[PDB]
Amino acid sequence: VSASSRWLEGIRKWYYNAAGFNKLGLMRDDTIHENDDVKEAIRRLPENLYNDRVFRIKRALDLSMRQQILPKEQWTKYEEDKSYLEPYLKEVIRERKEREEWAKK
Amino acid sequence: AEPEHDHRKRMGLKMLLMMGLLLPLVYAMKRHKWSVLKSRKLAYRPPK
Amino acid sequence: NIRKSHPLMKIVNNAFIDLPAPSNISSWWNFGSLLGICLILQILTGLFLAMHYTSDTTTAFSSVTHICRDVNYGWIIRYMHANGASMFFICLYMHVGRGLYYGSYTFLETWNIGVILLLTVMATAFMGYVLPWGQMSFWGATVITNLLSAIPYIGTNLVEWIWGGFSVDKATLTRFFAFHFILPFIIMAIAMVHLLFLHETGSNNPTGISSDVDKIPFHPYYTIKDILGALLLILALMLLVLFAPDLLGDPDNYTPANPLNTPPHIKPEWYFLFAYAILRSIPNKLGGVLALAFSILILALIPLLHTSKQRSMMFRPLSQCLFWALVADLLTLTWIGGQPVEHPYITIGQLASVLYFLLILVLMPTAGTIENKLLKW
Amino acid sequence: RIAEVDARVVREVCSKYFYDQCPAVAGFGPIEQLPDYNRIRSGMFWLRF
Amino acid sequence: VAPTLTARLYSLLFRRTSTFALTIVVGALFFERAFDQGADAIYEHINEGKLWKHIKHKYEN
Amino acid sequence: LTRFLGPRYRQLARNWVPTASLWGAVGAVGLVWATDWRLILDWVPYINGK
Amino acid sequence: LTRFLGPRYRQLARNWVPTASLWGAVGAVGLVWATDWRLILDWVPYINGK
Ligand SMILES: CCCCCCCCCCCCCCCC(=O)OC[C@H](COP(=O)(O)OCCN)OC(=O)CCCCCCCCCCCCCCC
Ligand SMILES: CCCCCCCCCCCCCCCCCC(=O)OC[C@H](COP(=O)(O)OCCN)OC(=O)CCCCCCCCCCCCC
Ligand SMILES: CCCCCCCCCCCCCC(=O)OC[C@H](COP(=O)(O)OCC[N+](C)(C)C)OC(=O)CCCCCCCCCCCCC
Ligand code: HEM
Ligand code: HEM
Ligand SMILES: CCCCCC(=O)OC[C@H](COP(=O)([O-])OCCN)OC(=O)CCCCC
Ligand SMILES: CCCCCC(=O)OC[C@H](COP(=O)([O-])OCCN)OC(=O)CCCCC
Ligand SMILES: CCCCCC(=O)OC[C@H](COP(=O)([O-])OCCN)OC(=O)CCCCC
Ligand SMILES: CSC1=N[C@@](C)(c2ccccc2)C(=O)N1Nc1ccccc1
Ligand SMILES: [Cl-]
Repeated sequence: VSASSRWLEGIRKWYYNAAGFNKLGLMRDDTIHENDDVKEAIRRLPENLYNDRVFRIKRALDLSMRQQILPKEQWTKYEEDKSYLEPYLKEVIRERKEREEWAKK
Repeated sequence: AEPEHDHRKRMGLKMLLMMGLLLPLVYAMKRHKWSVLKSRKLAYRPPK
Repeated sequence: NIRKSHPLMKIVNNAFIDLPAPSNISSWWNFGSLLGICLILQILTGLFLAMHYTSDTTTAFSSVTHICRDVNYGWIIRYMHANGASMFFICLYMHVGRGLYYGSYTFLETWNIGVILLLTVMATAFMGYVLPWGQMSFWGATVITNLLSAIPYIGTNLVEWIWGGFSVDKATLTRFFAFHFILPFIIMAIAMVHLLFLHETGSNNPTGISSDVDKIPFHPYYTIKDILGALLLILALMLLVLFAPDLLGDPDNYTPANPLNTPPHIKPEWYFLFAYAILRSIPNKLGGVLALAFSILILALIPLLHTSKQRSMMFRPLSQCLFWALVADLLTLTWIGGQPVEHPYITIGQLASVLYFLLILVLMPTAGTIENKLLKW
Repeated sequence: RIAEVDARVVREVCSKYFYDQCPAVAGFGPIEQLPDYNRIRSGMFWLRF
Repeated sequence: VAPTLTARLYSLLFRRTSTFALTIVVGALFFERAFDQGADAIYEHINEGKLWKHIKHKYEN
Repeated sequence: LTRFLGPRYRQLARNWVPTASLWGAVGAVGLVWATDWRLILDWVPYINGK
Repeated sequence: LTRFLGPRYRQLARNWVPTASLWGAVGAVGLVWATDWRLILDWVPYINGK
């Protein structure tokens, strides 16, 4: 909407490229630490996203073993990073918080 | 104070020479076995 | 197939052969087995020293001399045992640093007993360094045991009860030798429980992401890498044994213990200097002791301070910098600990001492919260 | 050509083609438990022999 | 098309594990003599006339 | 007890005989080399010395 | 973290309170008895002696 919230994105694009998981062809949600909430969200993914997530992670563990990265052409662009897991994950948390609010009635 | 001085250096020489042999040979055995993995190629072929 | 059904070889199989392991664990994962090797070396060199060592003040100094001069190849056994202990502490500190950088502490059970494995090794090497009964052995033993006198009410009773007298003397050297003999076997037992809890989950890896999609068998891939690593461990040890045996040892320990005067400046072995610095950074008795205990027991509450939605620091630049400021800060405290309580080393020792606890307790927890918000989650 | 074959013949012929030779492997399906190629390759000889 | 030395070593020594192990133990035996022989020869050529092996001839009687 | 004496078991014996006699050469040579048994090592030409 | 503050959790606290204060009496009395803590054991009448 403005120029101030636009360099805010510029420093988030900066941190994104510095974090460097896009150099392994990975997306932000591929790097989330699996807890009980996350393991449930992954369980709920449709077959296409689950299989894609499996291969991207497998491709990255392969690269990490060789201490290599993908060509710059194949890095995950900050603009094209689909937060595919947070919708499922946010509903998992929402359900858990409901149980927790009932548990103290 | 150190009567073992001369003998330890003679051993030290033998230790360096054996290491100069064994380190690259053991390194070569590691690379030999691991080469199956280091040159493996992956492909993803999902149904469409 | 008998390898999978014999009740004895079953447990070996599921731990060293067919155990699934990640395909991408780096050299920082080699230090687990090097700790085991270090332990085995300290058992064997230790055992063969105990066949010629005597445990009483009159001839304790002389029996070690007797080994380095008269028994066949005992001088090499003795420096292996002395430098093996220092290699043990190198591997310990890499092992822990690996766990912090890559987030392996989330294995609570494995991690929390790992802390116990750290304390017992320190207690071992402490009671090992007393046995030759040199000057550093005696007064280093005096400073440490008096830490318990700081406990209110029951302090002095525990010290004199540990001592078996009114100061470290014949009665302490005998029991310390008994403790130094038996503790490395307790360590091996707890190291087995270390692995038992570990195998419950398997190894972490440089990325912090589950490696279930891409595992390889431990054999032949990590059996050979652990061999190669061990061969570099022998190299490190033998360079110290055969070309620089007294580099880490202090000269003062080559004069028999004298209970009447101290050296003008005492310094622990390198692997305890960072913690000695924290102790001296406080002009209070009980304060210095508590700051020393929390210096190591801080590890037990690292898992409670994890704020990042990611596990490893591989994708967290802001945590990387704070991690290396801790290594430098710890390297600073090591330097102060080796220097006399004098200006400006005193004030430096206090600033580096706050920076230690400030990083772990404040800067690194909040640094993970920032980078979560930079990544919009 | 068959009656010539005895036990000595199969041992000589089999060792010529099987013993300590690099195999080709092909897998399809739920093959997570398919042994790694180095393990397969080590199954092509016996340390007792 | 005579097989190189590495191929003739495999066919004769290495294919069988037993012969592969026999030549390791024999290889150790002959390697030990020539290694300690040659190694000691270097250690003293560096330190020529510095230790007792060299000045033993002065104080014979 | 006497399951293992018949045509096939004497064939297995004669198949593994060349191998076991070689592992006896590994052990025997390995015992000489490890213990520095001088009674044997004098007739072999090159190692004679020291 | 704050899952455990609400109507039901304060009821559980008040249910197990009488028990925990008794296990503190076991431990405290057990600590006095094992270590022979004389500062406490003087006011209790009968054990006074030796
Ligand atoms: C009951 C048995 C218990 C044994 C327990 C052992 C504990 C493990 C310690 C490992 C120390 C490494 C070698 C130091 C000795 C020395 O330096 O060797 C000195 C001798 C020279 O000696 P010399 O010239 O005096 O005589 C000469 C008479 N001919 O040659 C060497 O340089 C050999 C060392 C080469 C480099 C080391 C490579 C390590 C390989 C792994 C082997 C480990 C086997 C473990 C077996 C249990
Ligand atoms: C409590 C005891 C105090 C005693 C004082 C001891 C004195 C300290 C002396 C300092 C020696 C330092 C050793 C050299 C380290 C070099 C590391 C480096 O070269 O690479 C950085 C590496 C980054 O690599 P990534 O894993 O992110 O991804 C790789 C993509 N190709 O990232 C990593 O590799 C980092 C892994 C962890 C390193 C371990 C070192 C820390 C040692 C003490 C930690 C104690 C904390 C309580
Ligand atoms: C009473 C006195 C008795 C004395 C007896 C003396 C006997 C000496 C040993 C001889 C035994 C040889 C057996 C043998 O080589 O097989 C073991 C494996 C097989 O190697 P590999 O190349 O996999 O397969 C060979 C297949 N073949 C035979 C058909 C060509 O070979 C290897 O893979 C071994 C290579 C690695 C060795 C290092 C292991 C030691 C532990 C780590 C050391 C450093 C830190 C402690
Ligand atoms: C005598 C002491 C110890 C021994 C023998 C030992 C051995 C091992 C071994 C063999 C592994 C698995 C292989 C590896 O990751 O290298 C391991 C993993 C681990 N250890 Fe230790 N260790 C010891 C002390 C410690 C200490 C002091 C800590 C932490 C304060 C610790 C925490 C851990 C953790 C968290 C792991 C899991 C690492 C991972 O899989 O990513 N251990 N240890
Ligand atoms: C993790 C295990 C061990 C560590 C870190 C360790 C460490 C040490 C250290 C640092 C010393 C001082 C050496 C010196 O200043 O000269 C020492 C001495 C000694 N250790 Fe150990 N030790 C271990 C296990 C053992 C075991 C299992 C035994 C016996 C069964 C043993 C027997 C001795 C003896 C007799 C001495 C006195 C001789 C000497 O000073 O060299 N050690 N130990
Ligand atoms: C005294 C001799 C002991 C022999 C040990 C042995 O050979 O173990 C198996 C492997 C090689 O055999 P393989 O894995 O090819 O399997 C062959 C299947 N036919 O070797 C190693 O890599 C193990 C390392 C042991 C270190 C302690
Ligand atoms: C079972 C452990 C064997 C321990 C033997 C020992 O310590 O070494 C002594 C002899 C030395 O050979 P020799 O020619 O001097 O002969 C000296 C004669 N006394 O070596 C031998 O003779 C090896 C014999 C092995 C048989 C099992
Ligand atoms: C944790 C191990 C405790 C070891 C205490 C000990 O050895 O006994 C000493 C005193 C004796 O009581 P006191 O009235 O003589 O008093 C003497 C005062 N110095 O007993 C106590 O005071 C018990 C205190 C326990 C607190 C944890
Ligand atoms: C018992 S003398 C001693 N034991 C060591 C090896 C040790 C102490 C504590 C924990 C583990 C190992 C050490 O550094 N010192 N020296 C020393 C010098 C001054 C003050 C304290 C110790
Ligand atoms: Cl001494």
